[PDB]
Amino acid sequence: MASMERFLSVYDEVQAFLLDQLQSKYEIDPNRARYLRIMMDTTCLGGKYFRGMTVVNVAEGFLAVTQHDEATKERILHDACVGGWMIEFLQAHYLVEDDIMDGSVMRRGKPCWYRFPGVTTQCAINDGIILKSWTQIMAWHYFADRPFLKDLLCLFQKVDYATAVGQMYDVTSMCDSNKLDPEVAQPMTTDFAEFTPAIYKRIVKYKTTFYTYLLPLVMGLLVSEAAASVEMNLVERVAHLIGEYFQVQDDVMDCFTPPEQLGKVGTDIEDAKCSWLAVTFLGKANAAQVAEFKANYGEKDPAKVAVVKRLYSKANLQADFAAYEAEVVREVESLIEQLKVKSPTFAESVAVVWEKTHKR
Amino acid sequence: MASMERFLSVYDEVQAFLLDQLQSKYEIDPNRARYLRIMMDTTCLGGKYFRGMTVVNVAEGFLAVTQHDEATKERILHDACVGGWMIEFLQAHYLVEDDIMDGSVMRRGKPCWYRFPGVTTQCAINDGIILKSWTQIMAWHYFADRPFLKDLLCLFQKVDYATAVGQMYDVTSMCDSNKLDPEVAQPMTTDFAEFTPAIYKRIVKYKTTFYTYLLPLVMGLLVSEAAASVEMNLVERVAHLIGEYFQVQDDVMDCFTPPEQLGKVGTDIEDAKCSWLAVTFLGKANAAQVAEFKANYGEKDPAKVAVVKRLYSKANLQADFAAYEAEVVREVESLIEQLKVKSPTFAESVAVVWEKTHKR
Ligand SMILES: CCn1cc(C(=O)NCc2ccc(F)cc2)cn1
Ligand SMILES: CCn1cc(C(=O)NCc2ccc(F)cc2)cn1
Ligand SMILES: [Zn+2]
Ligand SMILES: [Zn+2]
Ligand SMILES: [Zn+2]
Ligand SMILES: [Zn+2]
Repeated sequence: MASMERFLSVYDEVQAFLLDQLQSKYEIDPNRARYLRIMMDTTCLGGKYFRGMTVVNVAEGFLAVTQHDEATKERILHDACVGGWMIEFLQAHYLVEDDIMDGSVMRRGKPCWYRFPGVTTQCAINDGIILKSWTQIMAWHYFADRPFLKDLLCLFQKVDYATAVGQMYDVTSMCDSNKLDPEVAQPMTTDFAEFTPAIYKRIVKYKTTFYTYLLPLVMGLLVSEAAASVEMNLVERVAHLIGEYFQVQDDVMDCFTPPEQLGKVGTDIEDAKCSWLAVTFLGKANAAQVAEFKANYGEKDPAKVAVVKRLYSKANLQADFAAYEAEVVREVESLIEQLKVKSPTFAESVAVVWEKTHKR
Repeated sequence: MASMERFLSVYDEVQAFLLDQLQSKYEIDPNRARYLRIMMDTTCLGGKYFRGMTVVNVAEGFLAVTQHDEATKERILHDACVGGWMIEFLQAHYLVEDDIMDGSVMRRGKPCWYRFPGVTTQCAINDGIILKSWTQIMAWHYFADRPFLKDLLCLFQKVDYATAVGQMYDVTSMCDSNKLDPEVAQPMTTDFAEFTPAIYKRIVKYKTTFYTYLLPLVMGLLVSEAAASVEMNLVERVAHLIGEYFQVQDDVMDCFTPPEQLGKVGTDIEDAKCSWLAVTFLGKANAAQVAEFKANYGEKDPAKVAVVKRLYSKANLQADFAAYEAEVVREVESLIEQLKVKSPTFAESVAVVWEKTHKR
């Protein structure tokens, strides 16, 4: 059976399970069950399922080299699908809540969930809570007797936490750290001293890389009972590297990809985000360019945003991007080679993850 | 050592642990660690700690009748405190998010967290996420080798989920169920058909009782390795009963307790909440009273709210409250007696929980 059709069938099975359990154990009525079904579909479906399919892909790689009964192969693949859906649902939780937090308008060419007329922020915040709770309901139901349950829950938990910490790093990235204070409304930075590569790296490493690359890889390993076939420090290093490159690409697209292709109108400039573009621009600009950057960044005024975009163009950031890209290719290939020592199979799965990221 | 001082010392220990772990493993800087410390204090401290002290109280009861080494007694009490703080932190998560969801202004005579000038909704939503993540970080750190870890995590998980489901029941309680639809903005009910005792019961049972009474009781049992000393169906029944009475009292106070004593200006009437008052009023009103209720309920206009309050006064709901109260005393005393068969000690802890609720 092809991997994606297996993955999507398991969504239907997991959906039915969660809703059936709401009716039998949580006293839900048909109308609220229908709302939750619609919310699940709208928030969990319609992306590429890269995260969840990674779990499946890693597991398939091991199946090709490991002896098992057919019923075991099916059980491992089912497990990988369930684990993949845990990660998709975790992502859906963070996208719902992040869209609310950020006042976002669109996501994948449709309105953000909270903006649906029959939702509202009041419900949406809670809907995003439920999305994450479902991850745990899935785990406890499908993996109850599994030897990996402990390690899976502990990992999931650490990744979730890392993500929320990353969210904090991101939403506070345009404030001066020394002025953070719950009692005092936060001014935007005037000096931009904290727009550095290392500070940027910390934002991206926590906010995206742990749940986008680390978790799918290591979950694939746990449902395969294969974690002792890898050097876990390598898996972390390669995850964080590829995840960083992914976020840089996202940052560049926010500014330069036409909205109809982006699925939204990008506002990182108006939001004064610590983006790869802003940090790389500041690492090469002259005094007058920095000054003009500071006069225009982090302002809704479209004239000011057009000025920032122009500054980035004239600064030939495309060439810094190619140079970053080249270095990432070196490092990711080096880590892939190192992973071949203990597992050629796992190494190949990381190669596939890298190709899918590097091309898109 | 007195229970409350033990409980509060453990807050300091758990705080230090979480922040120290942010620095050593999550790359946090001192300023963000200070924000998170302030957020933790502001959202977790300053209530009565009834929930968390219940875990401690149940555990102390068992210690008085069970043979242990002194180091075991200390370890059990430490565990009960940690488990109590998990529940306080879970509550803090739900109060942060609920205040945002509801546009609340105050909580315990201070501004809601999101309203602090240096917070904002953008941060606060995520801060509430972090509050719940800390529950799991505590559990995995302090209970890693404990035999109860599995059952504690699974229980916690089910309670959290029940709570979020309850939140949904509550925020949708003034809509007609058959019209729930994410695509269509939701009108307030005109008939109030769904303001019934059974529907009310479902709201309160999920939104409050599982995390306020069930979880503290059963966590006290799990850290005591005492769950097989009770009939778990009785513990559930008594939890849900006492929790329902707690919520009724809360509902009555929302309307009739002066704000300075309430710690907030109550808005259940303007918010069209399915309260105990609205449901009991509708179960005794005549046709003209129902009509006047419908013309005035769920409207910000202070004249209309004063009309609703007057309708409740004239309707002598205080007498229905006394009659409800009497029935709850019968039933809770009956359940307490039933709990005495397998555990007099646990029965006495439930009695204490009941007294603390019944008086306040
Ligand atoms: C051009 C060659 N090169 C650039 C770097 C670099 O570290 N850029 C800064 C940066 C920090 C964090 C990120 F996530 C992405 C990028 C390394 N080699
Ligand atoms: C007056 C004697 N009495 C009232 C009831 C009753 O069920 N009231 C409705 C109600 C439903 C749910 C709740 F949580 C609280 C209250 C039972 N005996
Ligand atoms: Zn965001
Ligand atoms: Zn972006
Ligand atoms: Zn609420
Ligand atoms: Zn209330």
